[PDB]
Amino acid sequence: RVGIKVLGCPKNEADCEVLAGVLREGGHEIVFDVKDADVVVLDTCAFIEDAKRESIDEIFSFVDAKDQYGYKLVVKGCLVQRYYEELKKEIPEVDQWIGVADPEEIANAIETDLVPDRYRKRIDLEERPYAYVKISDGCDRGCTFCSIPSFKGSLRSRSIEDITREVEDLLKEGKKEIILVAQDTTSYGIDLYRKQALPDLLRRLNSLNGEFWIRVMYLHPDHLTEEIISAMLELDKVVKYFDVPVQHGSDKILKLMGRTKSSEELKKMLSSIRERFPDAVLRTSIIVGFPGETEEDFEELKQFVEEIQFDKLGAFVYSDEEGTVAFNLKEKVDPEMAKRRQEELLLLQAEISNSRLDRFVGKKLKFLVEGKEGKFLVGRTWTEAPEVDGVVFVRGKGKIGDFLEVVIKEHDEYDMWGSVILEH
Repeated sequence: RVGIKVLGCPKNEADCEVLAGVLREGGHEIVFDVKDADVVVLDTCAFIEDAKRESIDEIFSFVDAKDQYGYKLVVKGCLVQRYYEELKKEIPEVDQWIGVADPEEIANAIETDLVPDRYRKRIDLEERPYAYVKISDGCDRGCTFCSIPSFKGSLRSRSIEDITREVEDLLKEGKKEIILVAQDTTSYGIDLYRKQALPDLLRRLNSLNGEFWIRVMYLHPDHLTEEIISAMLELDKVVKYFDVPVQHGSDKILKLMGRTKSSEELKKMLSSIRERFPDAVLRTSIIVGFPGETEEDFEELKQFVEEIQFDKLGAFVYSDEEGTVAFNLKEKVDPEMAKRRQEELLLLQAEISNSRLDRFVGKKLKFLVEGKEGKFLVGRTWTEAPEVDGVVFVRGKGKIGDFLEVVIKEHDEYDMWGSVILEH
């Protein structure tokens, strides 16, 4: 028997739902992670500057109380793939260590550490109406800060049918939200179909019967071909949610980060989606204090976000990890001066977010029920994303996994409140 503690990111929370399924043979049984397990599997995140901590404080949250339930503590995930030397040297009390691969825990997690460099079934370990689907791992994109280009392998994407089969069976077991995850959704197919087959995939999935949502994440702006945009906007089952991280907005800082498109072309592309659908939700990431970031560059960036108007925006302080090309970049910036900018940019976009959630007031937005707290209902609208954005409370009745048409009343704190129309 064994319980898994998912952590890190959708991709890591996917490789768990999949692994949990494989342990139906050599595992015989999966404990509901109710702490009464025989052995424990802790998934970890490595590069996110902070998640690395939530995963380190997590190991202790388990190690501290090992002699309380008696379980074979096993640290699995990214954090162990690039910190095997340091981790095992500090926390040897654990029993096993592992990072990548999948067909290993089947004939390995049954005893043996490892970190060198087909199809399967899965099972969700919780009561959520959504499910992440990894269509490809790795990434051959030029990102001076990212260290994945040689940490999680090269670009290896699954086949349309494969991803299709998975999505198919998920819907059948009762799933209303399909979220496509990866390092870079725009890179899918290049390795298999010698071309960007992302649209071909969407068109395919958008065919399956039954009402459901299809969300796409981790969209690299430089390779967001109009063919994809027109695709995510044409299909009537693809939530118009564009999660495209630009990392920054300075012609000088972008070329340095490795990006191709400039702040100009990036705008031309973004604003163009809003013209075709003014309610389009655009979420992006940012990295302040990047090596070479100057006064002007930040003021350029600030006005950049002030112009595009992002629904949801997140800023992160640069973290030159050894190996990267940015690590070898010249003249960094005091972490204290980057933190100063991350908080100033966070304060500015905070205002824009409100203004954007203000234009959703008094409008019918598809709603996905996720829980009932009395006469109140918890859940999200196609705009909000699973435990990353916000939530939506509505006065009504229904069950988890339903699709009601609620209408927002007011908001604030990045949360909307409304009620359902058309009832019985």
